[PDB]
Amino acid sequence: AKLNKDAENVVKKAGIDPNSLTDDQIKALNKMNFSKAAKSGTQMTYNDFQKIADTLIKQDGRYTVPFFKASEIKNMPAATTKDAQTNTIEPLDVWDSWPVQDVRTGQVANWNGYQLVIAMMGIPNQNDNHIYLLYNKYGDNELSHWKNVGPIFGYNSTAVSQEWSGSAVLNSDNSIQLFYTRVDTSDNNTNHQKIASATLYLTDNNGNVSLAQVANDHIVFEGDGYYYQTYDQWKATNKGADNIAMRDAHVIEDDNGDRYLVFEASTGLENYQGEDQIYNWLNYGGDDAFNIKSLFRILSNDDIKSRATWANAAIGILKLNKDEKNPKVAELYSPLISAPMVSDEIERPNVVKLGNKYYLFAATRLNRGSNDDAWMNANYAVGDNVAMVGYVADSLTGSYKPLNDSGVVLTASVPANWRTATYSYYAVPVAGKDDQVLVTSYMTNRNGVAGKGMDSTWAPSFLLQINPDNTTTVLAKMTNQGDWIWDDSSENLDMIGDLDSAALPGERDKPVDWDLIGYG
Ligand SMILES: OC[C@H]1O[C@](O)(CO)[C@@H](O)[C@@H]1O
Ligand SMILES: [Ca+2]
Ligand SMILES: [Ca+2]
Repeated sequence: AKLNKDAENVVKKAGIDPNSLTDDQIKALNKMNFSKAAKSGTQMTYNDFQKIADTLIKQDGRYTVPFFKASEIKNMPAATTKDAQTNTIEPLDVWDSWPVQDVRTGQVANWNGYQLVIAMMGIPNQNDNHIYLLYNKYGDNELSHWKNVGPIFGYNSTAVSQEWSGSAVLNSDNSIQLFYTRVDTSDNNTNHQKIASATLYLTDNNGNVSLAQVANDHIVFEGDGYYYQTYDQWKATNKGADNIAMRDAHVIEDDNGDRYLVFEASTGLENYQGEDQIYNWLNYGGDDAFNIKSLFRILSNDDIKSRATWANAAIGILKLNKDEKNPKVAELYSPLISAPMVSDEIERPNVVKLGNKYYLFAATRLNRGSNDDAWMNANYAVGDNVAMVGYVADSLTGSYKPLNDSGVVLTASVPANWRTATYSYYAVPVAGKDDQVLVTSYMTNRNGVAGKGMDSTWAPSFLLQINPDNTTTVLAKMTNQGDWIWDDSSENLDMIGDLDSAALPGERDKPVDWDLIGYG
């Protein structure tokens, strides 16, 4: 019935009369740990997440993904191809994709006059998660000119061993070092994820690129238990509320010759998920009134309490050894970003060097966050809850600080079941500029949610201005679908839509897809 002095201090700083509190509220407040020491890097706080959501709800043009003219959007021809699992030619969903990049600068690599992209594809509504190599003439702006070489790990594949996202760069001899996620589903169909690497040797014969050989395929890392959550840790306590993530490895080398992977994971025992996290003041990150209001809200609702108990998404970093073609872990670090209490999924981490700063971007679905009100309000306002977040550091393993106050960079602008819905935003540098990136993404959500034969395809790309004061601004500068290389000739202002033209006829009267957007 009686507050400790720390708790009475914050209550009073908050303008709350201590007498107004219940016995349960006092008990909650007396458990609060007020230590301000950071454990797993810079945190996305409960306050940050709330602000990201508020920004999405405001639909402010500085951050909204631009409207795309829905009438211009088409399936990717190269996504009609021989399927890795059925061995039959099918119209596939294509989603997460990444270009072969220069390991230092991030620029889309020119390989013998070609640009190369690696992409997740599969038959809508099947478990069919494999990666395919794609190519086009360097600088070419036509979606339909892209060509599918085929599944990197071959035909006769199955759902028992899958490939999820990662990254790709050129080695010294112009072979390709692929980083990807090896997913083994033999332990009761669980998505046992592992960061893996292999070397791709290609050949160039009369306008066609072929995959000659996949060499050195091996597991690089799958978690240590202290910095990053292991499969065994997740399996031990999972009753269905805990996410598992060890994926989306992004390779980057700095000017000291050190090569690193920046990847998606969860924290380990360094700062682990648990109900205790609801009682760490550091996680809240607002003023006293906000923090107290937030604590009571979390404890008032079983689903928010549960999400908070299980949330501990991390963007990890490790240093590799020197061996380009057979990378192994040389050193592990604490997470660059973590979201204990706040979110259990932050995806596709990406580092772009611009000038002498390192910009760390990532995609996230706010409905993987603990604050149900915030993301259910996002859904109600826009029909979706996706975002790109961003941070910036002066060195690769340095302290990352959020952009635009809260870390918000892009916010959803259309309902998740529309043709022009986007996700898996991936920023790529622009030749000759240190203050813009080109944002790529996949368009149309998977598995036919936008209707008959509306496959996931490549979005038109758009420019994002990076300002020197750790802010960003979306530009009204757009390409054709599937353009990875911005230049003067790449602009197609005809692809720009507005509120009205972002929908195909009928889409406005279409029912909500609730499994897609979530509901607390
Ligand atoms: O399909 C799995 C892939 O999709 C993502 O969740 C984003 O769409 C990535 O984190 C992962 O590599
Ligand atoms: Ca978790
Ligand atoms: Ca282009």
